[PDB]
Amino acid sequence: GMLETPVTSAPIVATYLSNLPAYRTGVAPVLRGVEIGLAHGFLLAGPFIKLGPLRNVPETAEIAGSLSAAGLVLILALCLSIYGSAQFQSARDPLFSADGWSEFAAGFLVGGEAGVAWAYVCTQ
Amino acid sequence: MKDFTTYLSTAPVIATIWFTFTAGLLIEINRYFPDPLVFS
Amino acid sequence: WTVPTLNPDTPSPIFGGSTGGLLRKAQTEEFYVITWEAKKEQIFEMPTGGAAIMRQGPNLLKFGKKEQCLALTTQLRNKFKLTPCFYRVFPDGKVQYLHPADGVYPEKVNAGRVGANQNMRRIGQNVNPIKVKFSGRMMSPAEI
Amino acid sequence: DIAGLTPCSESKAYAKLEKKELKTLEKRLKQYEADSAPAVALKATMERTKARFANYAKAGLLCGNDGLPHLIADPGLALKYGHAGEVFIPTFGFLYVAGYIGYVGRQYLIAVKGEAKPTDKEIIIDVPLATKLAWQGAGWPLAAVQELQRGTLLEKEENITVSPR
Amino acid sequence: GDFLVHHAIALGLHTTTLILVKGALDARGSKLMPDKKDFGYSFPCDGPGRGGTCDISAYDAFYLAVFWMLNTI
Amino acid sequence: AKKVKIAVDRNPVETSFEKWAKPGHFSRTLSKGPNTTTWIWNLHADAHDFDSHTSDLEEISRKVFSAHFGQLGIIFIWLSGMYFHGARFSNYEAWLSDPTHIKPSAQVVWPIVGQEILNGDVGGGFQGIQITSGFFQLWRASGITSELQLYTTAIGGLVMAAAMFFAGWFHYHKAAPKLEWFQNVESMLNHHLGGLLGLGSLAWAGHQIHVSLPVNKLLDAGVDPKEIPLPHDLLLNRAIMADLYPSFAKGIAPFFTLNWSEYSDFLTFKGGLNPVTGGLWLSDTAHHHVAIAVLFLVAGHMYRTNWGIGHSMKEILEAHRGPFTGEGHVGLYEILTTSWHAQLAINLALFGSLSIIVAHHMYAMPPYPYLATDYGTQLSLFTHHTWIGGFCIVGAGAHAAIFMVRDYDPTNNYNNLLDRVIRHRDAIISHLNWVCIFLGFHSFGLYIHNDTMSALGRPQDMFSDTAIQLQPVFAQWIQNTHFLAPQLTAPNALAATSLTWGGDLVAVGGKVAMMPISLGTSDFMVHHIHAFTIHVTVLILLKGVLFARSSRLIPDKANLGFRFPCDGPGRGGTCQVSAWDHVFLGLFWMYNSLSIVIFHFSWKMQSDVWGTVTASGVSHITGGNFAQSANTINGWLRDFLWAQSSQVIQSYGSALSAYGLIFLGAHFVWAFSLMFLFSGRGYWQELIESIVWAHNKLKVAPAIQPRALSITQGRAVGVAHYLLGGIATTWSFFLARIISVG
Amino acid sequence: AHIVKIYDTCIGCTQCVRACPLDVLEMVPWDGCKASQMASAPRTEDCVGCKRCETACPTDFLSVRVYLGSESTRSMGLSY
Ligand code: CLA
Ligand code: CLA
Ligand code: CLA
Ligand code: CLA
Ligand code: CLA
Ligand SMILES: CC1=C(C/C=C(\C)CCC[C@H](C)CCC[C@H](C)CCCC(C)C)C(=O)c2ccccc2C1=O
Repeated sequence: GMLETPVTSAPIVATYLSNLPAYRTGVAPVLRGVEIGLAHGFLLAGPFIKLGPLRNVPETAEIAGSLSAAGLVLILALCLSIYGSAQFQSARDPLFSADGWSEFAAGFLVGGEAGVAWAYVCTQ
Repeated sequence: MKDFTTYLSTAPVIATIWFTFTAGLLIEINRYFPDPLVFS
Repeated sequence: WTVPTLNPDTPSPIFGGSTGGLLRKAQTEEFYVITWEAKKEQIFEMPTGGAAIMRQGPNLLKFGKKEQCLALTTQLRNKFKLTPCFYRVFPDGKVQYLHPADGVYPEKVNAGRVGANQNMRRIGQNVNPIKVKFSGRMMSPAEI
Repeated sequence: DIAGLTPCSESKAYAKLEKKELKTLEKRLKQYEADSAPAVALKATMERTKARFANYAKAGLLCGNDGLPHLIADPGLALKYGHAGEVFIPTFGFLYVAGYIGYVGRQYLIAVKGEAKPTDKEIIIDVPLATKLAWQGAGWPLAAVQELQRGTLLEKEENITVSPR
Repeated sequence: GDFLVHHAIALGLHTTTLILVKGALDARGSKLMPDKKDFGYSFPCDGPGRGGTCDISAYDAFYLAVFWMLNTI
Repeated sequence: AKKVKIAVDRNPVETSFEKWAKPGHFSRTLSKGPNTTTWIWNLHADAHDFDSHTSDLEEISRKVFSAHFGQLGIIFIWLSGMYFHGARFSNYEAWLSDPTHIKPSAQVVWPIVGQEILNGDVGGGFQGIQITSGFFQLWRASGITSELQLYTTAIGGLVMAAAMFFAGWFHYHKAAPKLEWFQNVESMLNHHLGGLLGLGSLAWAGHQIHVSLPVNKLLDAGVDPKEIPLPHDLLLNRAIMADLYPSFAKGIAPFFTLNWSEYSDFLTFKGGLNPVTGGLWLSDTAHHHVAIAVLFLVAGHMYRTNWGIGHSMKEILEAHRGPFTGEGHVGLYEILTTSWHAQLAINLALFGSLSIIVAHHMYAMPPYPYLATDYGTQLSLFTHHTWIGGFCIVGAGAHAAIFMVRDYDPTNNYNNLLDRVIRHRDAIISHLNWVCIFLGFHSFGLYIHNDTMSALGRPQDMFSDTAIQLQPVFAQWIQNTHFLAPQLTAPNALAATSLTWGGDLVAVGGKVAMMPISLGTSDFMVHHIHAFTIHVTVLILLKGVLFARSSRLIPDKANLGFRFPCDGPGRGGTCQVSAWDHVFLGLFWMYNSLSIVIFHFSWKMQSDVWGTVTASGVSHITGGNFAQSANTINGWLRDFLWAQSSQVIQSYGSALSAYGLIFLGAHFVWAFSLMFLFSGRGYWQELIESIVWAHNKLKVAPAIQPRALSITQGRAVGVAHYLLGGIATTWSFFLARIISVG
Repeated sequence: AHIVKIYDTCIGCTQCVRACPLDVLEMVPWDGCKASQMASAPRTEDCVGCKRCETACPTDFLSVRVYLGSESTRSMGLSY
């Protein structure tokens, strides 16, 4: 069969993945979308603020960077939505279905924008 | 000796001798008649 | 000669495994199974890379595409002088048998075969492309 | 003169060009000894430079505003004003040699086609035959024309392979 | 100076014409592929047999001629 | 316990010119003679492919052994010519008197068709072509002081060349070693470690201690070369040597009584560069080769041959067996004693990597007198030995794939290191694929980021020292550690090994020989370009080796061979799947990567190291513009290629005008190659059909049928012309530049 | 699926069948040649277009011809 390897087949690694929102079955797709969106949204603000074109402005740097992070989350939400449209047109997990993914994309937008907003509040 | 003279008759050997001769003739002509541009 | 029936419980060669094996296609579209009898345990080369030991008696392998099965068949037949046969297996559980289609390898002429895609003319006697134009689809003069 | 050109012997720019080249050589000369090996070589170069500029002027070439010789290619203008040696005469000089080489090679290729194994006579040259054909090629223009008139120069259209059409 | 450049331009026109004209006159077939017409204007090749047939279609003659056109222009 | 012994066969082959008159005799296919022009190319392509002429390993080994004598004989003719031309057509004797003002020259051209202008004014009342091979510096270091000494070496070189050709004939036609002789790997290593490298190092130490050191000590003191004692007078008269080095007054007793400290005067550990000549101390170099001699002589007694003591290489390999690697190194010994290609793959890899290491160490630690201040020699030697190393490494990939196709046998390799590597090749190539994409974005993307920011008038947004910074902190730490090594970690060394680490510059004849090299943001960016282009070259070559036998596209690629064009247009198209084509593609990337390496070296040295020393300070050739300009692609185009190519394009009418011609000619050959790379033989075979028709019409059609080159030969012809044109273009550009200003 | 055609110049050498790496071709009885057999192409849906069969045909011009056509998972030679 496939080449067995500790990275591919280990107990500690398997348990960690099984607890991630993507692999945690039994949770509504919308809730998983919010949980995933919040994590990525919070991180997405970092690089924009520190290395953006308005990074050296004292107070505008925080606003401009976070506002650009919010924009990228919006674009990503569109990518999630159209992916579901193309992939699911006609199985065990509800997420991998036309109904499930549409809820998942909506949750990501809500969670992602909340994470970006929450990141801004931490700064000020 | 027949085979050796046959080897000298191979295409690469003939070309080397022929162009060595041809080049030498042209080089020698330009040594005694330097800078020919017009028949005159 | 009758169409053989595949035995899914046939033992497989001694192979550690590799990254050149089946992919998600096998679980969704199809895969191929090759089986043969081995006179003695011997080392052969896997078309997917590496070396495997064939058990004495029946052996069974699964491959991702037909060409891989027929590549192993050429090795076993030409070098080790065996006589393998392989199938096409679908995810629904159906099994299709081929090579040898009628039990005799195609290189050897056998009565009962019906000629297919045989044109009783030369290549130089085909019509010009203009005469097969607007036939509903791109058609070569050889097709008609 | 022709096309607005002037004889190099009467060209101001042509004369100035010679001084520039000699001046460059003289500048390098004064860093050596009188009769050292480098000095002798440089003096030899200067002699050839002076001879070259005298020969081109003596040849009656035409120089442009650049002060460099220009050649006349029209046969009518060349023969009219005595420039036949620039292009016109060398034209028939080259063709004789070019036809000589081509005619000799064609004779050899025909000669070995009759042999049992023509291919082995091409990688391994038949030197005695090649030398024989090399000397007889001096009269190629006469032999070439006679083949044309007798109709043995060209193959028949029916003996040449061609693709479907 | 204009003499040399003009003759280079002639080389470009004649060579580009050579490639394009060969691509058209040999489009219907050749000794290496007598029945090229049965494959169409644009196909990859006829395989490595018969010595190799890379860039044998009439489409490929045009493809090679574009390089010479850019060089000429 | 097969004894190690000499084993030969008497008169294996007859010496006759019969086969010289039968081209293709070596191969069954070509022995029948030509029918098409393809036969001619096949004759030269397969001439040295011994492994395919015969299946007998013994016959293959005997041809390899004698073909190596021919290579040695050719090098001796080449070496003899270099020494001879130094004696008869050089200004070496004048150079010894005034090394800092006279340009080395050892080639003179005849006065024909006006080419005598290439005999430039080089100094010493001599006219000739300036050489960048560094032979004058090498001869001075060894102690050569007259053209007679150069002349005698050339005559000795020809005698050695004759001996090498006799040996090749003797050991093939008269006494050919048997296969069992060639397979004494333990014996060969013992002799090559202690005998070739070991005694060779000791013998050269003898020359340096007795000839080079005394002669160069007086030359540096200013003694006229003609008034220096001859090397044999130094050898016969211990009194003379005692004056230069008092340690010689005690003879060899200190060596045998272990009072080795007595020899401290000529066996030194100074480090650094000799201030007078700008090169390494020869006393340091003598102690180096004495130490190296002992290390290798000890190394040559490790393997067991005939007397029990020693190691068995097979036993070492089979003992190194771990939990993660299955069987382990089992089966490698049989692979490496029965496959010449496997041996060649390893040796080319390390021999090429060694040549690249030589380039870095020789510039940073100039080992010859007056080598450093001769910027033309420094640039040429570094660039020459980088190119040699690059080609050898690509060959290592080529002959690793040949082994994989021809000499690989699965039965001998089951669950060993070699087998397990093949079984996760997708994991290796997929990961190496991602690393290359990552390195391409984060190294070349930075240049694109800087170019766009600069064009937009946003210099503060660029990656640079005056902007967002990328400091090679790790490299800077190592530079400082080596600079302080003599204080604590190498107490008995007086100076640091190189002046690149830090300290003060050494100037010879008003020019900088070596000074500290600073690493900044530009150096950070260029280094990660090197890592990118090297990793890609590994990907192409390693992919070819791992997929030589089969892949998910061609499951039976081994049966097709090592060198085939494709498997047809099926499966979407299979052009260039053979392992030979991975060498063909790998050559382009090796050329791409080494071109940046030699551009990096050339610009960094001129900008930051090379220059003229004056009262105020050091003024560099390009005035320190590397730091601010080399962070954009536009900077390289304008400041490096456009500005420095001024010398080559203005060379007409001078002694350097030859480089101008080759600069254009190289550009031509390179562009000419794209005809073969961008086209296919299908077009050309049809073109020849119309051309053949014209010859048939005139009864002048050849008997050997014209054929367009094969698919593979088109790719081989393309890459060879591409490399020659590209490399020759840089060669002309470098020499015309550095000779003119350096 | 590609198109594979056998023409009446076949001499029944069987080389095309041996060369094919996907068992697309086979030999059938015939009366039009000395060998009394002709090549057949009953399984063109498995053809990949390698044209190894054309490389192996001795007749001039070829007696087996492959016309690349519509692509699919099988004809594109994919294992994924
Ligand atoms: C490649 C083509 C070509 C071209 C464009 C020219 C061009 C020219 N030629 Mg030349 N010529 C050529 C080839 C060419 N020639 C050839 C192959 C030969 C034979 C070897 C000649 C022989 C020749 C002679 C004998 C004369 C010219 C002359 C001329 C000039 C005016 C007449 C003419 O030819 O008109 C245009 C050209 C053509 C239509 C092509 C055929 C030209 C024929 C062969 C010559 C015509 C001469 C003309 C009747 C002279 C009348 C007196 C004139 C002062 C008006 C003109 C510069 C005349 C001249 O020197 O004028 C100053 C002149 O006397 N040519
Ligand atoms: C005059 C002496 C002599 C003679 C008559 C022979 C005769 C023979 N040898 Mg022997 N041989 C000799 C000397 C001789 N050898 C020497 C000196 C060596 C040591 C290198 C060898 C090594 C040797 C080997 C290893 C083999 C032979 C073989 C042969 C046979 C065929 C050789 C052939 O086709 O050569 C024709 C080849 C050439 C003329 C090429 C010459 C190559 C040399 C090395 C010059 C290289 C120049 C180099 C490329 C220069 C750069 C080029 C660049 C400027 C373009 C034949 C029985 C072969 C055999 O028996 O096969 C069954 C065989 O495998 N010989
Ligand atoms: C391989 C390298 C090498 C060689 C060949 C030499 C050689 C020499 N060294 Mg040097 N040396 C070396 C490395 C070397 N050294 C190193 C690495 C060091 C650093 C430790 C030194 C340090 C050193 C010192 C300090 C001294 C020498 C000295 C000498 C000389 C005399 C040695 C002596 O007393 O020998 C004693 C005896 C022998 C070596 C045996 C000789 C055997 C002969 C050749 C046998 C001949 C037999 C034959 C059949 C007879 C001819 C018959 C025929 C005519 C018919 C000698 C020229 C001494 C000298 O004079 O310096 C100027 C000296 O003082 N060396
Ligand atoms: C120690 C070095 C070494 C040795 C001994 C060999 C030996 C061999 N190699 Mg390997 N190889 C090496 C290094 C080496 N290689 C390197 C560094 C590379 C990377 C470029 C390769 C890449 C390589 C490939 C890709 C192949 C081989 C092959 C072979 C085999 C046949 C070679 C042959 O017939 O050549 C005959 C020689 C020629 C046709 C002459 C080539 C001339 C070149 C292209 C000229 C380039 C320009 C020139 C140097 C300078 C300008 C010239 C001027 C006239 C303009 C043979 C076992 C072939 C094989 O089948 O192996 C099993 C094969 O396919 N090698
Ligand atoms: C300048 C010419 C050029 C370029 C840019 C590339 C680029 C590449 N080659 Mg190629 N290659 C070239 C010439 C070139 N090659 C030539 C002439 C040959 C023939 C010898 C090859 C042969 C060859 C081989 C055989 C291989 C490559 C590989 C690669 C890849 C290296 C790793 C990577 O992904 O880097 C990152 C990509 C880049 C640096 C490209 C430029 C990226 C820009 C600067 C930033 C991105 C733009 C941004 C998103 C904005 C877009 C806006 C727009 C959408 C509106 C990459 C795609 C290797 C590969 O695939 O490795 C995985 C590989 O195996 N090349
Ligand atoms: C130009 C070209 C050709 C045509 C090139 C050919 C046929 C090579 C020509 C070599 C020489 C010029 C011909 C043979 C010369 C003889 C040795 C005779 C010479 C006699 C004297 C003049 C020396 C291909 O065959 C080809 C094949 C595959 C991909 C690209 C190309 C490609 O680009």
